[PDB]
Amino acid sequence: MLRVYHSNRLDVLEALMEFIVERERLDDPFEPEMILVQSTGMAQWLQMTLSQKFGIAANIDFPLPASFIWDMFVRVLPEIPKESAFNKQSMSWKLMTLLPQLLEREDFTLLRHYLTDDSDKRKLFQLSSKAADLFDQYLVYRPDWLAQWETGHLVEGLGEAQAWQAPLWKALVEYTHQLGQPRWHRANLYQRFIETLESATTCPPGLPSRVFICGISALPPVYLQALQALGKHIEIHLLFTNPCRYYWGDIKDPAYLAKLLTRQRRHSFEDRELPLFRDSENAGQLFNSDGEQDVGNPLLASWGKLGRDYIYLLSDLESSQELDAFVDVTPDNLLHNIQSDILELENRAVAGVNIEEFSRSDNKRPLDPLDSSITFHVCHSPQREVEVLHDRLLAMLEEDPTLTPRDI
Amino acid sequence: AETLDPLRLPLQGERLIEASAGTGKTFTIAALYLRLLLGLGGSAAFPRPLTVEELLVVTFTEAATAELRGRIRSNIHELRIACLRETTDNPLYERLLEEIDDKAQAAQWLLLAERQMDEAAVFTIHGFCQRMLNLNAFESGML
Amino acid sequence: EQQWQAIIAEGLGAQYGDAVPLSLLRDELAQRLDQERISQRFLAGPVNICTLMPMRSIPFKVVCLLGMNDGVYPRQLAPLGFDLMSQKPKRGDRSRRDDDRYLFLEALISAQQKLYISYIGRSIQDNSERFPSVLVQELIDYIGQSHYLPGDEALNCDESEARVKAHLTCLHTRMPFDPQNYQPGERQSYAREWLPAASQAGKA
Amino acid sequence: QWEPVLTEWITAVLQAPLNETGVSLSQLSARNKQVEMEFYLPISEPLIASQLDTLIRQFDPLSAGCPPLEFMQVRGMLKGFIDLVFRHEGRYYLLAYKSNWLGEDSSAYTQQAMAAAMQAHRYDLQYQLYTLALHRYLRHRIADYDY
Amino acid sequence: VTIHKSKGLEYPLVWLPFITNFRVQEQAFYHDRHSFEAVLDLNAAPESVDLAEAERLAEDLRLLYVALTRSVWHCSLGVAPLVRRRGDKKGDTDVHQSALGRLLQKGEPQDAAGLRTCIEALCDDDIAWQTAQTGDNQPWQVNDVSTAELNAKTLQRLPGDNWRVTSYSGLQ
Amino acid sequence: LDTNWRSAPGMVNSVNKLFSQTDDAFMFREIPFIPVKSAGKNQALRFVFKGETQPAMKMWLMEGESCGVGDYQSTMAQVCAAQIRDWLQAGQRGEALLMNGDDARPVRASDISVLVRSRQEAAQVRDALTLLEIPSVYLSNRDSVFET
Repeated sequence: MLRVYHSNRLDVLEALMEFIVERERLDDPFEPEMILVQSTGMAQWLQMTLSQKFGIAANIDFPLPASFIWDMFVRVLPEIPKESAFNKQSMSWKLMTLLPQLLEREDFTLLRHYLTDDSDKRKLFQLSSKAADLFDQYLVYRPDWLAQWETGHLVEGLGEAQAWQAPLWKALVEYTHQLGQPRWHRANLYQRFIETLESATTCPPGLPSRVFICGISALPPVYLQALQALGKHIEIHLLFTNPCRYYWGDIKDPAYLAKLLTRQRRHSFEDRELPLFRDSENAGQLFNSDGEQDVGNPLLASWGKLGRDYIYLLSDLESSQELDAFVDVTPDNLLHNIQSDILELENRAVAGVNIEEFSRSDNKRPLDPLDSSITFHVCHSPQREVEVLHDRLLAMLEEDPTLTPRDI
Repeated sequence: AETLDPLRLPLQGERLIEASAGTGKTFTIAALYLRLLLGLGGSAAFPRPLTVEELLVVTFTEAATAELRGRIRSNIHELRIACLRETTDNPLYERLLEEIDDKAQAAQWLLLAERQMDEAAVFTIHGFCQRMLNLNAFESGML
Repeated sequence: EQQWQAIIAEGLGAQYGDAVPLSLLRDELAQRLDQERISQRFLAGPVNICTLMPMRSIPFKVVCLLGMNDGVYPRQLAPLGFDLMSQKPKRGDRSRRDDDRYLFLEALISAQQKLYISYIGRSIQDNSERFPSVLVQELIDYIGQSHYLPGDEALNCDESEARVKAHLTCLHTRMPFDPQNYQPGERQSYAREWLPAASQAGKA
Repeated sequence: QWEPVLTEWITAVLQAPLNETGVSLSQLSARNKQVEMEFYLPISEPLIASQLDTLIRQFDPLSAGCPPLEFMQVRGMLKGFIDLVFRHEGRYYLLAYKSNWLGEDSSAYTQQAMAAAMQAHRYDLQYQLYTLALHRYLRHRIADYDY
Repeated sequence: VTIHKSKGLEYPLVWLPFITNFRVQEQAFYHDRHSFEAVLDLNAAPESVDLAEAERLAEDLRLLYVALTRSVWHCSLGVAPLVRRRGDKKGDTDVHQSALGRLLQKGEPQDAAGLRTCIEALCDDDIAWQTAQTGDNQPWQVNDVSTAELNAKTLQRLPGDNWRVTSYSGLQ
Repeated sequence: LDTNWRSAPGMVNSVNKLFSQTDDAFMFREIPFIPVKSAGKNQALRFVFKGETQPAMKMWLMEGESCGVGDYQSTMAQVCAAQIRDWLQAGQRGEALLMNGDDARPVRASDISVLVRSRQEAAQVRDALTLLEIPSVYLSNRDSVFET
């Protein structure tokens, strides 16, 4: 069972992780606890909060999502090396050898005009590094393109660069077939990894008891389709921070809108069913013809496109369990007003479409002049900017008696 | 020579605008930017409306490009407000509002322009040349 | 030695047979030696000074933002031109512009008590107006269209928006020894070393 | 040239058992071993050296000499990196590595010289914090835990 | 502010004391009147010198227009019978070799009295002239005023307690 | 663009009178000059003195038959400094004003600007203006701070 934990802030997710660890203890003490993070400061803050909550924080592994996915590839499917043969530097050094061999082809006349003018083996290495970075991005994000390029068939609807990218990739796959290096990579393995977990009867050995995903707000659909097959057997708790409590993503089809309407979240402690949309009868009028929801808040619609795609990718999972733990914020300050307008998904920006809305101004929210929550400062130089910032931080430390510089 | 109207300029082929000293050149550039964004002019209009990432503005001085980008952003916000309210205090903005028949689609296009103003193609000469050399490096032969 | 042997091992893992020039290895070593970044003192207890890192949102009481002028933020990375992911975008695609906008959204949400935003508004060279980023401009537009001051209860919509945006904007002085900073009121400078210089009570 | 002496020195270290019953390192499986355990230890009280060194000297027998170090009041988190933790016959054990050893060349490294090195390098506080971290980890992980 | 640095700016009152000062270009680097390409003549041919001096005079006229069109309320010009030639009294002045004298004297070589009559010919309500009088009475008046009282804030307590995340090496 | 929104109509008429004396005043056939039109909202801009309304363009003709370069520069710098100190002396008493319709504004030190071409005559203007206790800034100063 894959559990999804929607929350407004990260302290509620840390308390939920504390309740999950204190509720279910690990049967193997030396088994490391996999918590997936993106940066080192996120893992450091998670270690500090778990040490402050439990009294200790040890044997907690913080790998990359790609490293954890390759480790699960090694543990589930055998005959796989510990390191991937298809890396950025390895594909760059392979393509630096393969690109002069492919200059005789007719499809590589553009690279021949780019390379054979003047080359002291500098443009070739930069081209190989950029093409290896693009091939790594194709290994992460676009496995069907590489799967069709390995056969030799083109994809309809792409650009002109595929005309030099399709024979370059396939001759790479033969090249590692020519050497002693293994064949397997990230693209061709994920489908067999998904199929071998659904087709299996018992759980494979070597898998961890529970995996946490905290601080990660962006994942490819390939990684989510692998993690769904992992969550079918082993309980994986997903901690995702979303600023809005309602549904603020996109839609695919009207047959998918009813499937999203049938799915309802439930609270962790209150245990009450809560719907996604604020209005169920008017939920069809919010989405456009292409499938984009007309969000009333312009800041959430203009800034959080990555989270808008990520909540649509999370809602697309079939066996996902969605739990919502949102702590409401009382709108008293300006910053709390902004956070309440984002969380409650309402539009407080008064346009003034009529003359009665344009003449009166008391229909907006009152802002006290002593409210120093959100301030905008205009500076003249980078020295004077942080010189003003130091004085303002000293004023904030003098105004609040209980204020830690670690919290700044 | 002929006089220049910002709402009657045919945006086809090559046109040469001679803006004298002291004239509102920075206002005329923003007016033509709004004209290219909304697709106005009728018979002398563009065949299709263009986005923010397709309008190229070339000015040599970098502070002039920053001031022009800020003025174009302010004009986009003012025209979005005047299109949402169907009224304005400027006569050129009044003729701009009178030239369009639809109000919701123009307001949505101006909102998308306000959201995509960060990715605007308002560069200098050498900046645009460096961007074209780095983007299409195959035909040029640039590192 | 470790970086040089790592470069040679990554080259020999592909079994490179042709000759390799010296300048390419020199540029590769210069790129690899400056690739490292340190984050050991990120949350040691002193106040954190760091750049915006993607997919990292931590709740704090006071969140300050520097360099929010236009051109600097959001950090724009031009595409390669021959990449096929930029031509046909999908759902799970990631770009640096959307990552920076989501980082600004996470910085707005993650602020608990106080949010500070500072940008270069006036040029130090020619005293030219430097416009801020589009995110901060949309933020102050939403503030001016969603809030009003109690002094002007019902005056106008645009005038109240301009009055709110002028009340929030604190245009600081160009020099630290200016006496406007030491004027008693809402803001006052904490620099005791520049107090007799700003008071103008010294001998020539 | 150091390699054929290095491999036989490594096998001579691994063949030597380090336990009160005589358990070697080759009897530890991969599930039992845990290398480089990183821990964070919280402390909310102001860490006074005078109130801590007397409590250490009350129980630790190696604190007969070793005049106390001077450090400021530390309130917050403490980082630590244990080298090896391994279980055997239902009993946990901690193992650390020290490898400087510049001043000895003969067989004089007896228990007295090692105790003098522990008192000089002040590894007693590190070992006591390691025991506290392992006690808190075994209390948090295994329910109904006895030290 | 120089003439090149005043392009696009705005000033209420503008004074141009050295608008009659000109410079003669010596090198022969011009542009063709048909192909519109840069022609550099390394030989000392007088035709190339005249064709470069024509472009120099056009650049001086453009500088004159740029310097004149920045004033809003009032502009003042300094006109004088400047002679670039080393002769003291030759009967002719070189103001026609400048940008202002090409518009005042209508592109004709004249004298100081001829330049004065060309100035006095185009007299309207907006265009006037006066003589240059050398004299000084008093420099200025400061009119100073007393500065307002001010003080600096003092931090009452410590900014933060001794919070640090250390290791064993930090405690040794 | 026919309309001019910056300057007063007197300065616009002075420019259209000076540059349209002959045909092709810029001496090139492909650069034509046209009479520009002033703005309707700025038609009441008047720089008034204590005596009467000062005209737009005032060509200060230096008296003499033939003069040098440095003496002419020094005399015109002294005349410009005298005009600056006269506009600042009468400007602080409410005599010399900038009037837009009924609105009036006193002339401060930032209003008067001297347009030079080189650095030598700029330093000459700065010295001849600081001789009469008038501080002046140089916007076109591109000198390095490491050379002082």
